[PDB]
Amino acid sequence: RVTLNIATNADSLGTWFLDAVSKFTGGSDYLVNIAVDDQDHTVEWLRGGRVLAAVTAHDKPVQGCRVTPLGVLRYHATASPDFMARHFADGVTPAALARAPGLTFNQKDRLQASWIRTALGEDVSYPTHWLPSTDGFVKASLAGMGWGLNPVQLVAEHLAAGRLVELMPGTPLDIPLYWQVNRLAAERLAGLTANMVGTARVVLMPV
Amino acid sequence: RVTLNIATNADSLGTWFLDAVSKFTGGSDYLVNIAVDDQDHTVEWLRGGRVLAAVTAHDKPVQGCRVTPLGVLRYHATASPDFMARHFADGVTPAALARAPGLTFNQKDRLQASWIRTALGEDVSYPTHWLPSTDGFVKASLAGMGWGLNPVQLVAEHLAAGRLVELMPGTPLDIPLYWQVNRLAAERLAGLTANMVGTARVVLMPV
Ligand SMILES: [Ca+2]
Ligand SMILES: [Ca+2]
Repeated sequence: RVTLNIATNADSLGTWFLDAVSKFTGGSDYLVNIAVDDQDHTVEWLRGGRVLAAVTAHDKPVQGCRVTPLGVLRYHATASPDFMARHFADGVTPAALARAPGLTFNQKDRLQASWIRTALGEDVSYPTHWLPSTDGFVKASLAGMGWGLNPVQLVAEHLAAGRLVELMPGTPLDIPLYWQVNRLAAERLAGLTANMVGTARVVLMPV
Repeated sequence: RVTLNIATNADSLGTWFLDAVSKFTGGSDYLVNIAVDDQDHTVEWLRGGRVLAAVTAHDKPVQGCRVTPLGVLRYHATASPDFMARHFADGVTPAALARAPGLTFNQKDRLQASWIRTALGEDVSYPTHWLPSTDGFVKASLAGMGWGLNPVQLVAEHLAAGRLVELMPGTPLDIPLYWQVNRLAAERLAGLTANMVGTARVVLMPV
């Protein structure tokens, strides 16, 4: 069998990516080698031919690559009811955010900072746990350990059930995603592309 | 707040680890920095003081560390019914395993190889997808993409419902786990230890 090297961000792997990839592998003989990038190396990997294709938040064409917008991955800033009670008893304020334990994926994760900037109109430096795991983020949020930005696909049911609540309802953070494919592999991998684009169309918000 | 550097394998992070850690953080002021090790660097990290404590399959004391056995993480070799139908129509045989797509976490993941060795009494080289994700492994198994070893905690309900089946019923793979703590931090972190050991007692199989 031929093995295809493909990159994805963790949050897509934790949601929709395998749903797309499995549709493709189910109808072909290809194997996949899935590289998970959350240190922003995808552009270098594409340039160096270390992967042939990638789901990335990077819009800008790696020179040569074919680029297709996939839609928007929406995140909500969420915590448990007990977390809110203990840390935001008199609201989500800059003072409170300076003391409440956040969740941060790694040193390149700007989502909580961005959400604060947008929600409160200023930057607040927040104390944080460090948790480089999409599924771990959700578990930590549910367990009352911290607040953080989680993809809507992983928290919609929890929100509906009241197991999580939004720090500030109606303040989502949207990250557009792109599918980048090495131009020399693109025709060969048209089936994979069709499955990525088609699956993202159903799951992500439209561009 | 003081931040505690703690290491875990991915499979514990995907199951019980945060349940233990959150009990500890809920009652104290500590923050945690969770390093996920699946390249077998935990021993070096402990030696270098880069983490203070770790859940690890390594039994052997890093010189100095206090070591407590936690119990056994049991895995089952699982695939979907359609996977079994397509790839193991006339049984799980060496010939079939040489052709069926496996799932392998990374180049250090010996679990599928070990399971084969044990189940069939010989080594078989299997084609594989590469998928360095605990939650991804389960999703790929459910999606009919490959077979692989998954922790029982993540597949028990799927097995009961028939969404997954065991390649060979009654052939689990057991990995004992250990909690290693820097001796100089151990008393200070006794509460964390109590929560790790107590949680593992409920979730893992007894030693
Ligand atoms: Ca996140
Ligand atoms: Ca596994």
